[PDB]
Amino acid sequence: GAPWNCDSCTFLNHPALNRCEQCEMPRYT
Amino acid sequence: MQIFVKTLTGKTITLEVEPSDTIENVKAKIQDKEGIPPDQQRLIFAGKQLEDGRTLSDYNIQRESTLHLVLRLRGG
Amino acid sequence: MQIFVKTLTGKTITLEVEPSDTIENVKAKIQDKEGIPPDQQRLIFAGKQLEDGRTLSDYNIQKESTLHLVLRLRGGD
Ligand SMILES: [Zn+2]
Repeated sequence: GAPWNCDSCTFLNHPALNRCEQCEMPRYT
Repeated sequence: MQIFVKTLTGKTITLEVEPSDTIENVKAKIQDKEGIPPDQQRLIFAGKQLEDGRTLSDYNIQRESTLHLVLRLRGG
Repeated sequence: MQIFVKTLTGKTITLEVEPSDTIENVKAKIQDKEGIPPDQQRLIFAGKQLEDGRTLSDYNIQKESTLHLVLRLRGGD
């Protein structure tokens, strides 16, 4: 799917990643 | 102008800045408040990691914006 | 120059690369060290997939940067 913003730090992450590249938070809760 | 810097632990740092301030200048202001060396700081805004060398204006960071502070191990 | 790659297992490996090494050479080093064929590698840095025909400096990858390895596809060129 689409690049996604981390809920915590806003980093715009690649859709192939399940955790934020910057702060390691999971995409969903 | 004022901007805000939010830590991952949910604290908000208030900073006095100008659009012409570099990202390094902003990190120095965060060091003044938080004791964190600039080399241990990553700033994120509107999805992007802010690069040393550029200015707030380079990223269209306006008054009252919130940046996010993410810590890193100092690069060797 | 040392860079880090977060591998499929969650371990991290270190690579010794040229400061402007080609992405293809980086994938070749990952194949040798981790065993993944370059065709099956997808490398992510700063939210971006790394492309063959580019170099590390095209992505502002510097010493002790961390790349993330993911299975190709389903991106996936
Ligand atoms: Zn994050």
